[PDB]
Amino acid sequence: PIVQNIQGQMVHQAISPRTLNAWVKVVEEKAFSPEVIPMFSALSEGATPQDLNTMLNTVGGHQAAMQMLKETINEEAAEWDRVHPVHAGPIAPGQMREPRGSDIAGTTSTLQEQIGWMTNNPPIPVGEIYKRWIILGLNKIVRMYSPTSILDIRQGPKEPFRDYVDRFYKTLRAEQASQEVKNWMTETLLVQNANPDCKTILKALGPAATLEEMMTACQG
Amino acid sequence: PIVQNIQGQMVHQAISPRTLNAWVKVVEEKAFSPEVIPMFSALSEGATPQDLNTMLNTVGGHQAAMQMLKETINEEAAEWDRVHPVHAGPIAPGQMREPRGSDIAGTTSTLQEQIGWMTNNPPIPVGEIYKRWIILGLNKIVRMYSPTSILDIRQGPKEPFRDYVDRFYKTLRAEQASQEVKNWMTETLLVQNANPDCKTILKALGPAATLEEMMTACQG
Amino acid sequence: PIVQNIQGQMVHQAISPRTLNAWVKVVEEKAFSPEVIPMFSALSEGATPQDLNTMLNTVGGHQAAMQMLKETINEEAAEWDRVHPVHAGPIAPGQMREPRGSDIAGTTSTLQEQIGWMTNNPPIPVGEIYKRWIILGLNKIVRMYSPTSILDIRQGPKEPFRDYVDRFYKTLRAEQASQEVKNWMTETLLVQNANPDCKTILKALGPAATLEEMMTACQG
Amino acid sequence: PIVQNIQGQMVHQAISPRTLNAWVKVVEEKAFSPEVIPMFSALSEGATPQDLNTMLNTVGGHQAAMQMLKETINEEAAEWDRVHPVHAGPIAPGQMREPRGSDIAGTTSTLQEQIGWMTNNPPIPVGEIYKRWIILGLNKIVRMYSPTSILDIRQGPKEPFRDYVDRFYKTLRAEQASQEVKNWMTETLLVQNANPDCKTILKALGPAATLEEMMTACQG
Amino acid sequence: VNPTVFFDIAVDGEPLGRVSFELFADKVPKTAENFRALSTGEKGFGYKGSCFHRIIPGFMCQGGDFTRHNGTGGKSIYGEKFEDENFILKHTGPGILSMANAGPNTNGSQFFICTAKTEWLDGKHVVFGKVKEGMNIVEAMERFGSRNGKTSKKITIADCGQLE
Repeated sequence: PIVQNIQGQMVHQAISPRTLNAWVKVVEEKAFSPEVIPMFSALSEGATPQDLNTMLNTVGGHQAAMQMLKETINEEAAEWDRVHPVHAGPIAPGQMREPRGSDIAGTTSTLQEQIGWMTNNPPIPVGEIYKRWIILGLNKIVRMYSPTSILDIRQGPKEPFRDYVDRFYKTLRAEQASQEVKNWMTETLLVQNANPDCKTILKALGPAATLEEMMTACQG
Repeated sequence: PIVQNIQGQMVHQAISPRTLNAWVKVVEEKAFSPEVIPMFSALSEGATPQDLNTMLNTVGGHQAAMQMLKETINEEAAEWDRVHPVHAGPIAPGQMREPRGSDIAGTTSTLQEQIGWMTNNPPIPVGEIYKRWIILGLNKIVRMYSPTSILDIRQGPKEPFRDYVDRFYKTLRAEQASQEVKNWMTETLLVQNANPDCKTILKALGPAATLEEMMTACQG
Repeated sequence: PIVQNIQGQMVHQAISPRTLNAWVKVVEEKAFSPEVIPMFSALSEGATPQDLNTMLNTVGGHQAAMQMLKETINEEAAEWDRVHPVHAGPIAPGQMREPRGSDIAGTTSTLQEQIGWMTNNPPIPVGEIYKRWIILGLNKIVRMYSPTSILDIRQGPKEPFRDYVDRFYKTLRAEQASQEVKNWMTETLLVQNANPDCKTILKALGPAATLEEMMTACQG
Repeated sequence: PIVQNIQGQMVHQAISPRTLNAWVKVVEEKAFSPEVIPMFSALSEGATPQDLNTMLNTVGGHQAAMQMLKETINEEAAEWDRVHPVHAGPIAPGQMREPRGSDIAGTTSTLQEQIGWMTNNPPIPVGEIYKRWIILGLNKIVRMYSPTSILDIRQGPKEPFRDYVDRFYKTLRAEQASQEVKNWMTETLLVQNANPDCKTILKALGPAATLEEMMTACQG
Repeated sequence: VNPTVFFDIAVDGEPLGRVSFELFADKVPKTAENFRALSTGEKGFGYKGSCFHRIIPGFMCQGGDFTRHNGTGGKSIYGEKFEDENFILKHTGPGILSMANAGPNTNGSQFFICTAKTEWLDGKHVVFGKVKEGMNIVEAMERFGSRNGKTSKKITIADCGQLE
């Protein structure tokens, strides 16, 4: 990953081993959970496409998820090539030619070309684009690893309200269908699936009730 | 977070992965306890709002608490908007605009805008304000996670005075109240809930006896 | 309602008995279904607040819905008076005094004053404002008449897919929670609640399937 | 809909309630017959897109068919945008508005913009385009509402040729195909599916006989 | 084809002059319709009797807050706020009429008239019109403002409407 110097310029730097070790440990120990995407985005800030291909190929096990991510990256690369077509004619003296959909992934380009693309004038953020693609792939992976749907949630007669709302918000953050639909769900499905006693205790506060009073009602 | 860089010019330094791993570990073992608020304030000194959002997203599990924190951040943002109105219009070339209620929470404010608001002269204390909001939320959460109330703390027949006073002060610290109320609460509850023999032993010392004398009374 | 003349100017015109008869008949025959708001907006184009108070008072039966509409109009008028305070003192000769919320409603003002407001220079659209308020009230009323919730929809083993989707879209148009939430619902809940045979026939087409092929699949 | 007003200046005249009542009645009484298309095209001559939206909203029931109509309108708008994108060219000396797929469908286009696009010189045929789209949708709907296929039309043992040819031509008109396919079908299918008693009579007349000859042959 | 609206300006009730604006409805139509309709007052509310609450000499004159009269309010004819229509036109010089906002997609009714070239605003405020007649009335207005915007006298839109 590139790093700034005292004079202010940046240059390539070899990837640190205890980053690869931490990533492999968090991938295996925590498997796939919604909190692997923030860790991935924090571990590889400014990483070149070669470094991201390293961090992806290094993940032993769960090869189906890695193949899903590869397929998602594949489709994303094709869309980028289709959306922008290279221009023809003479090129300006102060400017030189851009990369392709497959070269954004870094599959068919050397490291020096990635460094030149990232530190050009103006800089080209290939690393950020490939990181966005990988984050989308990881979102789809954590969507697949969801153990239930959002509608099937029904609190048991003995399961406490805390565990119910924890499971609800877990599979809701793992749903990621949208943001306003999430806002409607947290109003309707949260109040619609409570245990009858605590259900009517929550109905005593009306729809204007917030989550804090919602839980301290059923509390104790 | 930004840090004083040689010489005298603050530049943006991204959050280190080791800090994030320390935060994930302290929110894995300590979970939610009174000590987490002080640890959080020390791990995120001078952090841009993006860093605090990153540190709040990496927490795995406890989604109800994170939702309470987000809702209290929204409430504080609404109150800041109601107290500090932001006038619309073109900005001056030299100085930056006054941040709105949602520019503090790093939702719609780009990292460059936050860096500007922090390094400008005079600086805008966006980081400290967002830290105060997160600290209010964490206080709410740790006062919620209390298993029992302070009024329910009672010593067992043979439970030593050590464990009793430790548990009592732990629950009292986890509880939320003004320090002035605690001054009466201790002198009214500590001696009363003790074992009868140790109760008479502490009452023999006097009502205004300090904690160390009360301890060395029933020592052993 | 006002009507333009040959030279372009407009003057008050008595309300036609045919309009009132058609409105009362459609209210009686079609009760309170989603298709009363378009017909109401079409019947009373350019109608004065007196004409709208006529069309509302003339609705015999369903007095609870009319009381809901009156309460909604009252709240809207109070908010309008709060957001637009009226000035005191002498009024300019070329300007007529601006109406208050209770006067925008047309409850305490003469018809000539409404005509002067509507034909002033510049014209003041009291009729359009009160029509918007009545349309909001009618939206709340048709929300209240909604027989069942959107989530409780489940197709019977014999109920044809046509009747299922008819009932679904009927209560969906009667819901009117939002637009994007409706778009997400018609993707998920529509295919989630099909009869197993036709259910898997629809799943054979994948999520990319449109409604036409969705129906002709289960057709025949 | 706009109408030629004395003298020679088209002004906007809102849709009359009697037209809406006639449309609601014809949709109630005749359901979705092949003839409704002409009745709809004649009831909405020169109608602004808002009037057609009103006439499509005022329908009661058949929500599935209205959904297919809306989806086909969206598809036509999508294809229209694809067939009519802004390719770079020298700007015209005279500027006239332009109707988007969403500007034609009357979704995001205000009434004034449509009046402009219609009355401007040269006129923009937004009304006729939206009418073509709605007519395509209605053709889809009436071809879906066909109870039985045209290939299944067969005469009863004592069913008179009158009702047989009536039902056959009704289903053939509801059916969708090119005119030459219909010319082949009326010669290959009509005589074959007739009752043998009159089938011999039609065969005795000849293969290329007209409808009236066969009809007066099997008459009685 | 493109609408033209005017403002008769007043400084504490003394009439000062008329500024008239050509609204570029052929490129920014929804933005131009909102200023046109707020000037006529045809939707019930508008600019007539509102003031320029912030005038910075050599930059711009801002006004249009008819609900709170101090830059914290105003509303559009589509609701309180709407999207940034587009950024085709740029801030090229004095007389350009551009939309004020509180960040992206927050347009309401506040506008500002530039009295200088303000290229730094490009891409951040939708431009939708330019002064046609009256720029020296806009220039004279500058004298009643200050570095921070505060004006010394009340500057009002005494009357406004559509001309063509």
